[PDB]
Amino acid sequence: ARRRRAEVRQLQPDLVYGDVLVTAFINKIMRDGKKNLAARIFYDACKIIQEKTGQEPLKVFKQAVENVKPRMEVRSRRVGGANYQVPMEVSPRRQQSLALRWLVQAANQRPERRAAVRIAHELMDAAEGKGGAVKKKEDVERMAEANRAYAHYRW
Amino acid sequence: GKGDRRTRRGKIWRGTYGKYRPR
Amino acid sequence: ARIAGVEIPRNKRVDVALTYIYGIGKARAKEALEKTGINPATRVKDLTEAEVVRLREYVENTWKLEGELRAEVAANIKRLMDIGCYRGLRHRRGLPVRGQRTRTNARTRKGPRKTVAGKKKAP
RNA sequence: GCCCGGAUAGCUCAGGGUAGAGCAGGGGAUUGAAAAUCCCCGUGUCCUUGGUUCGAUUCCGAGUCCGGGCACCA
RNA sequence: CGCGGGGUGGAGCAGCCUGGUAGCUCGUCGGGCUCAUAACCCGAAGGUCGUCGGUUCAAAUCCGGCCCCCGCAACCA
RNA sequence: GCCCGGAUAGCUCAGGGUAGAGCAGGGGAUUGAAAAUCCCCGUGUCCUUGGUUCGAUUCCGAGUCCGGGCACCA
RNA sequence: AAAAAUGUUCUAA
RNA sequence: GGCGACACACGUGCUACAAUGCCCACUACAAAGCGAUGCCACCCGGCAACGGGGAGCUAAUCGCAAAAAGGUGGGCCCAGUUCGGAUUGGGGUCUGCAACCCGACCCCAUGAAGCCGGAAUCGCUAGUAAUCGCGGAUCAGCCAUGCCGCGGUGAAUACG
Ligand SMILES: [K+]
Ligand SMILES: [Mg+2]
Ligand SMILES: [Mg+2]
Ligand SMILES: [Mg+2]
Ligand SMILES: [Mg+2]
Ligand SMILES: [Mg+2]
Ligand SMILES: [Mg+2]
Ligand SMILES: [Mg+2]
Ligand SMILES: [Mg+2]
Ligand SMILES: [Mg+2]
Ligand SMILES: [Mg+2]
Ligand SMILES: [Mg+2]
Ligand SMILES: [Mg+2]
Ligand SMILES: [Mg+2]
Ligand SMILES: [Mg+2]
Ligand SMILES: [Mg+2]
Ligand SMILES: [Mg+2]
Ligand SMILES: [Mg+2]
Ligand SMILES: [Mg+2]
Ligand SMILES: [Mg+2]
Ligand SMILES: [Mg+2]
Ligand SMILES: [Mg+2]
Ligand SMILES: [Mg+2]
Ligand SMILES: [Mg+2]
Ligand SMILES: [Mg+2]
Ligand SMILES: [Mg+2]
Ligand SMILES: [Mg+2]
Ligand SMILES: [Mg+2]
Ligand SMILES: [Mg+2]
Ligand SMILES: [Mg+2]
Ligand SMILES: [Mg+2]
Ligand SMILES: [Mg+2]
Ligand SMILES: [Mg+2]
Ligand SMILES: [Mg+2]
Ligand SMILES: [Mg+2]
Ligand SMILES: [Mg+2]
Ligand SMILES: [Mg+2]
Ligand SMILES: [Mg+2]
Ligand SMILES: [Mg+2]
Ligand SMILES: [Mg+2]
Ligand SMILES: [Mg+2]
Repeated sequence: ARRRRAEVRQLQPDLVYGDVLVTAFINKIMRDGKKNLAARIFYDACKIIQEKTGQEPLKVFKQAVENVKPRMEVRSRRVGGANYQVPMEVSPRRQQSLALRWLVQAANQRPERRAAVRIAHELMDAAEGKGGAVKKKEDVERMAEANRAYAHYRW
Repeated sequence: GKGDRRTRRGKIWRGTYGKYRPR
Repeated sequence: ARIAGVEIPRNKRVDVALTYIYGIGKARAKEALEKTGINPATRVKDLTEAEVVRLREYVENTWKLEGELRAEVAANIKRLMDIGCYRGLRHRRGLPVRGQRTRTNARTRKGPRKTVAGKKKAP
């Protein structure tokens, strides 16, 4: 935005866990406005996660989210007229967004037929340091460690 | 799909009725 | 090679398998089964040899199928081409037959595009 | 004929306890792009056979092929 | 009928040596960017290899005749 | 004199079933009108004559008019 | 502290 | 008769390439509009389009009307398929003096391309985008997937 910052739409905590981080993740599964379907998927995957390795789902979800937040990423610059890959630290809001986005994106990569299973399994791998969204987060952090020479082109 | 007239979904699309969408 | 001359694929339900016969859509698959007392859900793999011939006999005798249907379809196109009616000229030159415009698409009937050069501008 | 060597991923080249690195190629990040750049990824009987050793790229033999060099030519 | 070299997409050049595989740059055509053009970017098409004849399972490639086109030579007086 | 090579529309030139083009000019589209661009049009007994052929502007021969060159001698 | 050329004739209402 | 042509080229859209999907059955919740050779309840014939009967309403009363996605139950199991619905054969329906060129719909059969799209490129900052359906004007009918409206479900993101 040009004139003022953008203010963050505070979401409504979900009804099963009362958690805001959960609804943002539900909103990322949602397509074409079908929220109820997109809620069953996260919840069907949730019950799965209490079966496959009996653990409280809320903890397995946040452990995947916490292990997908990238602390750094490259951005573009301009100085002189040359555009490099400038490393810059990630704001907490954007870390959250990239995680949930990459989680679903990583989830829908998998070769499983039913949705909630793909959701359950990526959350399972990511909360243990494996899977699609974790390859991506590390990949992003590794590219930024590479271009630390251009860290002085930070703003 | 909506283009498949021989379905209860395609008949809704053309707004018509038939064996594949009766009333 | 079971019914008619096509092997309808096993592992599928019998109603969908029969559709793999030229001349039988889903609705005709619904008939033959019901008119012969074979559960439309039965997998082809799991039909009696008594049920094979009972399904086969009706199917092959009620309506004309595979080759004959193609020969009678071919005979009617051929007939329209022979008399020279407007539909007959369409099937000849290979253009659509049912009122569709040809300035743009008609690609299913015309085939891949044959790009030509166009008229030019002035510099 | 003799001495000296090599063969190792597609090209190049490094190497008794690993099978390596660069460039070519794959997408991805980048710009307006050509790139440079950044990233990850693959590509081997290490020429063949015996033998050594607990093991084999190595060490040995032996042949295959291609490198160098030497001498010769009735 | 002195001796050489050459003829292959539209232009200019590989491929011939060693028979089986037609290739490179530009050009040409369709799209894109631009207000528009050029440049640039993404696609595509076009050559039965001068010709006749021979060898061969198979000839642009090998052999013989003809056509065409450049180059050299023509000394002793 | 003696070979080779050019004669096709008003111009200049391509090229076995009387034939192209560009140009010149006219008309149309385009334009505010033009230029350019696109379209259409008229355009030739294809230099005479003989032969081959069902058929010749194409393949052969000659006649015409032009063009590229060969010639003391020591 | 700058990648990147060009815009037919007459007319400017 | 042509405006509907068709070696081609571009724009705007519809439908999709599937499993967050498709299919059948059951079952919920809209809004704004229209309606007297008009809208048509319900009834029988018909697989159906429709046809014949036939009430109500000059319409907050009667009708278009079922809203759809959704919720439930069940079927498909990764296939060019129970994805997709082009193309074509045959058989009908209806409006109309008349459907050859050139109508819309229905039913049997046929079941193409398409496995998410090169260079390039568009919209949207919130009840917005996306997706779901509904109505009206024109109108005999209709090539409406267009337009003008209507609500249903309902995000992501803005450091700068
Ligand atoms: K002399
Ligand atoms: Mg279907
Ligand atoms: Mg069939
Ligand atoms: Mg038409
Ligand atoms: Mg040539
Ligand atoms: Mg050439
Ligand atoms: Mg050579
Ligand atoms: Mg060769
Ligand atoms: Mg080539
Ligand atoms: Mg072009
Ligand atoms: Mg302007
Ligand atoms: Mg241009
Ligand atoms: Mg090519
Ligand atoms: Mg020759
Ligand atoms: Mg050859
Ligand atoms: Mg001398
Ligand atoms: Mg004389
Ligand atoms: Mg002349
Ligand atoms: Mg004029
Ligand atoms: Mg003559
Ligand atoms: Mg004379
Ligand atoms: Mg004279
Ligand atoms: Mg004279
Ligand atoms: Mg200039
Ligand atoms: Mg003037
Ligand atoms: Mg196109
Ligand atoms: Mg449309
Ligand atoms: Mg389009
Ligand atoms: Mg209605
Ligand atoms: Mg198919
Ligand atoms: Mg295919
Ligand atoms: Mg199908
Ligand atoms: Mg028909
Ligand atoms: Mg009609
Ligand atoms: Mg698939
Ligand atoms: Mg896309
Ligand atoms: Mg705004
Ligand atoms: Mg949809
Ligand atoms: Mg109407
Ligand atoms: Mg139509
Ligand atoms: Mg509508």
